[PDB]
Amino acid sequence: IQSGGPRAQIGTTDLHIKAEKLVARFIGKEDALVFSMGYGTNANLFNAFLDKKCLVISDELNHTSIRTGVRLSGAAVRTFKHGDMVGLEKLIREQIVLGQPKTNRPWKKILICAEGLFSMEGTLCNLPKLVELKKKYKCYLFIDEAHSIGAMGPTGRGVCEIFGVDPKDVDILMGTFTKSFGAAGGY
Amino acid sequence: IQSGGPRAQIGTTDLHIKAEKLVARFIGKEDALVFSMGYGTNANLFNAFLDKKCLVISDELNHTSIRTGVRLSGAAVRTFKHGDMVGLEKLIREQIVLGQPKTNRPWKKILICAEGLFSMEGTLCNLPKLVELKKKYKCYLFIDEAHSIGAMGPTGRGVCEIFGVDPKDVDILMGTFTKSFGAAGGY
Amino acid sequence: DDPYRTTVEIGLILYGIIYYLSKPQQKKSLQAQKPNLSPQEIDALIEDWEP
Repeated sequence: IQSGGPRAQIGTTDLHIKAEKLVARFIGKEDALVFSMGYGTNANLFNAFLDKKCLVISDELNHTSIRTGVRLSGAAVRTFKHGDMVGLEKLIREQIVLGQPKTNRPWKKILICAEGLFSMEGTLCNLPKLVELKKKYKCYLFIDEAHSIGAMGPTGRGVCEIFGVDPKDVDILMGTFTKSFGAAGGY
Repeated sequence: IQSGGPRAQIGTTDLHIKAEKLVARFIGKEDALVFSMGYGTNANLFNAFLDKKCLVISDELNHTSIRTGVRLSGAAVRTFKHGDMVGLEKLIREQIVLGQPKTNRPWKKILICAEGLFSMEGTLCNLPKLVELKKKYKCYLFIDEAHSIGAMGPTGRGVCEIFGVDPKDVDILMGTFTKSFGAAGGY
Repeated sequence: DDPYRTTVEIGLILYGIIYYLSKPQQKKSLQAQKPNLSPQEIDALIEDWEP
């Protein structure tokens, strides 16, 4: 039951590599990573590649872990109303036009954070419109799906299966094993 | 007495290259070019490397040929008072901060145009201060010296000789042969 | 009435004084255009610019 320590020095076994490969094949991506906790995963994911000069556009009903991760990252935050896509497009256009605050220089990058299925409302997000907008305006997409990775879909692949969207359009896919698979952790 | 045509298909002789090398050695640069007229030289020089997104900072008492060349180029123009360097530094700082009009994006480049000796006033320009400013703020320098290339200096080299400034600091040096050498043309 | 003529002069003098007390302003203003800046911040913009 004991583990050696941090994975960078000791604590990696063949079971870990097997699990990562199996998850990557199951989801349909090319490579993946496995973590022991989901809240920590979200709270520590964002600061690795985001900076003060970037912009994050997110919904108003996201989980607390995403909010904590964005707070730790230090980037600018803009929010849009739940279920409004005209407002989202207007916000994206405006933010591209204006630029950075007080200097009006262009942003280095823009990231869109959304959630697959919302537990408090039980509603789905419109993924094809987000894919179309990110293709048109050259933006990146991040999808949070912990309630829909195993319980929804014709075969249980996730939100990308019911809509028929190719998995290669979305940049980062994340989920947790707690809800449906009976074990704790995330990927 | 007859020539062939434009100096790209026929009309170049060994005398042309000899004059090229002689002028280049006399001035102190590495290479040069010789033209048949000076007004045309100034009126056609600027549009080759300047564009709508660049900025030109020039004195208020420049010759007409420079004004025509800058008008044909299409870049933005800012002017400073004669003999004031505090105003010049303030203008450079403000223009660097503000950026392009109506978009506030940074300029692609900045160029400084001045004259070696002014015929209407008979006064010299303070070259060392210009060199210091261009080194500190990363700007480019253009010097027009047709009245001072052969008549001034301990040996007649120009304005760069009386001040002791190395010729490599200035970017582009121009002059005409009409005033002192008894023949028409420019370089 | 006579006080009306004096009131005209008073109204002219008041406007003259008001215009005299005002400060110059131009459309092509200085750095104070945005301004939302401080001396420490401006140096960062100057150093960040690359040609």
